[PDB]
Amino acid sequence: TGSNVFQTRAGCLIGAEYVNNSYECDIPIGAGICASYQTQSIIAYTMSLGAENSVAYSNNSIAIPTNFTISVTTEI
Amino acid sequence: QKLIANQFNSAIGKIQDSLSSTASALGKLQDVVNHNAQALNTLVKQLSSKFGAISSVLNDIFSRLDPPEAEVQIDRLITGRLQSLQTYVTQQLIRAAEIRASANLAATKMSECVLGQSKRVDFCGKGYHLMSFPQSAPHGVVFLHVTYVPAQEKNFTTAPAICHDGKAHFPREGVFVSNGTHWFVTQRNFYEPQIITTDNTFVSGNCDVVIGIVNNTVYDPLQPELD
Amino acid sequence: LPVSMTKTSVDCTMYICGDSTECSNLLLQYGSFCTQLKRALTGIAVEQDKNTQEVFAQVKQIYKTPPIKYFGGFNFSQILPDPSKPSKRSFIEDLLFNKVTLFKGLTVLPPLLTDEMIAQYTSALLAGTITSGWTFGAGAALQIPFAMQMAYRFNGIGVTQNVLYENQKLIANQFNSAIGKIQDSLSSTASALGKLQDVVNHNAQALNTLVKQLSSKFGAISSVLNDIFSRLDPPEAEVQIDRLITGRLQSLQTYVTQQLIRAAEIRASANLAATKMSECVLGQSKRVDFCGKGYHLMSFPQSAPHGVVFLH
Amino acid sequence: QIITTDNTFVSGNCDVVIGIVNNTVYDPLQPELD
Ligand SMILES: *[C@@H]1O[C@H](CO)[C@@H](O)[C@H](O)[C@H]1NC(C)=O
Ligand SMILES: *[C@@H]1O[C@H](CO)[C@@H](O)[C@H](O)[C@H]1NC(C)=O
Ligand SMILES: *[C@@H]1O[C@H](CO)[C@@H](O)[C@H](O)[C@H]1NC(C)=O
Ligand SMILES: *[C@@H]1O[C@H](CO)[C@@H](O)[C@H](O)[C@H]1NC(C)=O
Ligand SMILES: *[C@@H]1O[C@H](CO)[C@@H](O)[C@H](O)[C@H]1NC(C)=O
Ligand SMILES: *[C@@H]1O[C@H](CO)[C@@H](O)[C@H](O)[C@H]1NC(C)=O
Repeated sequence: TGSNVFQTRAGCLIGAEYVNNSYECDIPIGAGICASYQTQSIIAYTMSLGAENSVAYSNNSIAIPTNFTISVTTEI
Repeated sequence: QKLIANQFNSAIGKIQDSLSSTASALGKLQDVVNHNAQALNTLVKQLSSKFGAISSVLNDIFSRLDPPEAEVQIDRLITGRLQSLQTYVTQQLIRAAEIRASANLAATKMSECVLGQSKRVDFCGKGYHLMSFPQSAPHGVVFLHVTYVPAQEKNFTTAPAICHDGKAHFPREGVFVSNGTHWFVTQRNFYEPQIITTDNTFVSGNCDVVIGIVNNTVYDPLQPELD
Repeated sequence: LPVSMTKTSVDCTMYICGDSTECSNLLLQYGSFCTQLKRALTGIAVEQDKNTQEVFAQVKQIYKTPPIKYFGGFNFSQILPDPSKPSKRSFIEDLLFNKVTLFKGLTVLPPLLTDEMIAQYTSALLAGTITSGWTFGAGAALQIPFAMQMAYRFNGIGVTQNVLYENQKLIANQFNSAIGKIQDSLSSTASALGKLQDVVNHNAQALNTLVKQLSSKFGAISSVLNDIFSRLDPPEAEVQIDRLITGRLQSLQTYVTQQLIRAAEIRASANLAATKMSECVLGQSKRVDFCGKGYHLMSFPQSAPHGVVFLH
Repeated sequence: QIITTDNTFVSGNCDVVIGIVNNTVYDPLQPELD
C-alpha cells in the first residue's frame, strides 16, 4: 500500500507503525520484532522479555515465606 | 488444614472455569487432530493432480487414447500417486514417532507425579510438587498438578552460625533469623521461629574459623534441673 | 546441547524453473505438491522458535545482578555479562560465539529471539541462581547469601554444611580456578563445540547439495531449461521438461524429509536441554550423571549461537 | 566423632547382628548427674 514503511532484519513491514515502547509478543515477525493490534491500527515493536526486578542481595540478609498458596495447574 | 482445603477447592474451581472459558487451552490435541485431517485432505486432493497427463480420470484417457499411448499416461499417474501415498506414509511415520515420544513423556509423568511425589523442579508443574491427578482426553492425558508456592516473603538478617561458650553452633534442620534483635531458628520454606537450643543445633569447631559468625546464647533444656 | 537450526524457506517456481515463464505454467499441472513442502518448512521454523522459547524463556522476570559483586569470594566474572563490550556477553559466551562460525530460491529466515535477548535471558537466570538459589524457580525469588546457598546445596549431597564454612576460602579458590580453566579448555580444544559445528555444517551441506543437484541433467540433453525451450519444438520438449521437473521435485521432497528428521532430532535435543536447565540451573538434581559427572552442586547456563552450554 | 546416644539409636540385642563389635557409648547426661 505504501502508507507506512519500516525496516527490519527479516525485511521491511508495510502497513504498520513502529512504536518506541515494548509489549508482549502477539504476532511474531522476526529479529525480536512483533506486531499487535492496539488502540486502532497495527503496530510494530520489540518484544519485551518481562518485568525487570533486582533482588536486594546482601551478605547477611535472607527472605523466608510467611504464607503459602497451593496453586494447581493443568498440563496437556 | 481448613485454609489449605479451601485453597485447593477454590483452585480446582478455577481450573474448571479456565477450561470452560479459555479459547485454546487444549491446543496440544487439536493440533494433532488438525494435522491428521490436513494429511488426509492433502492425500485425497493430490488424487486429482494431473501428473502431466492429458486428464486425471483414467476412464477418460482410456477412451480418448489408444493403449500404446495411454500406457505412458497411466504409468505417469500411477508413479505420481504412489509417490504421493509414500510421502503420506513417511509423514505419518514421523508423526507417529513424535506421538510415541509424547506418550513416553506422558507415562513417565504419570508414574513420577500421580503414583509418587517427584522432586524434579518442573516435571510435575511449577513449584514444589505435592500430587497430580490424571484426566482422560480424546487423544491425550490431562494432568492437574498440585504444587506448593510460597508467598508473603519477609526479609530477615541471618548468620551462618551462632557462637556460644566459645563454640560454633549450626542449625540442624533450620535457618538462623535475628528478627532485628532476637535470634531464632526457622525452617527454610516456612516462617516458624523457635528458640535456639542444643536440640535443634549441632556443634562443630571453634568460633574463629567460621566467617560471619555472630554472638548469641544457646538454651540448654537440662540447665534448669540443677537439683 | 543444540537447540535450534536455521529456518529455511524454498521458492517453488524459481527453484524448478530458475525464473523461466514457460515451464512455470507447466508446473501448475502437477497440483499442490509444494504447498505441503512450504507448510512443512514453516512448521519446522515455528518448531525451532518454540524450542528456543522453551529452553531460554523459563524465567518470567529479568533478574538483575547487584552492583556490589561480592559473593563470599566466588568470582563469576567469566560468566556474568560484560558491561563494556556492546554485545553485553560474558567472556565464556564471547569465546563460544567466536569459536563457531558458519540465491536460487533458497533463503534463511532470522530467528525470533536475537542473540542479545538470549544473552539477556541467560543473564537473568544467572542472577537468579546467584542471588536466590532454588527459590526463583519455585515461586517468589527469595534473597539469600551465596555462602548459605552453597551450604544448602552441600546438604543435598549428604555433606554437613559445616564443611563449607570451615573451608569457604579454599572452596571459593578452587571454584575460581576451575572457572578460569574452563576458558583455557574451550580455547585450546579443537572440537569442544563439535555438535553445534556439526549442526551448522549439516545445514550448509544440505543447502549446497540441494543447489548442486540442479546442474544434474537427469538424463536430459541439457540441464538448462532455456536451451530446451529455444532449440527444441514443444512436442519433444514437454517430455524432457517434465522429467527434469520430476527430478527436481524428488530432490526437494528428499531435502524436506531429511530436514524433518533433523528437526525431530533437534527437538529431542532441545527438550533434553530444557529438562537439564530446569533440573540443574533452577534446582539441584539428585540424578546420577545428569547435571555433569559427580555429585551435582549447581549449574550455570551460557548462550551459544545455536545451542546452550551448561557449566555443571 | 565420639559415639554417644545422640548420634546412635538402639534396636534389639547384640546377638542378632552379624559383625557386631564391642565398644563404649558415652551418655552426655551421665556426667551431668542432674
Ligand atoms: C526512541 O527513543 C529514543 C530515546 O528517547 C530516541 O533516541 C529514538 O529516536 C526514539 N525513536 C523513535 C522511533 O521514536
Ligand atoms: C522481634 O523484634 C521486635 C522489634 O525489634 C520486638 O518488639 C519483638 O519482641 C521481637 N521478638 C521477640 C520474640 O522478642
Ligand atoms: C557479613 O554478615 C555477617 C553476619 O551478620 C557479619 O558477621 C560480617 O561481618 C558481615 N561481613 C560484611 C563484609 O559485611
Ligand atoms: C563474642 O563474645 C566473646 C566473649 O564471650 C568475645 O570475645 C567476642 O569478641 C565476641 N564476638 C563478637 C563478634 O562480638
Ligand atoms: C575474577 O577473575 C578475573 C579473571 O581471572 C579477574 O580479572 C578478576 O579480577 C577476578 N575478580 C576478583 C574480584 O578477584
Ligand atoms: C562383648 O562383651 C560382652 C559382655 O562383656 C561379652 O559377653 C561378649 O563376649 C563380648 N563380645 C566380644 C566379641 O568380645
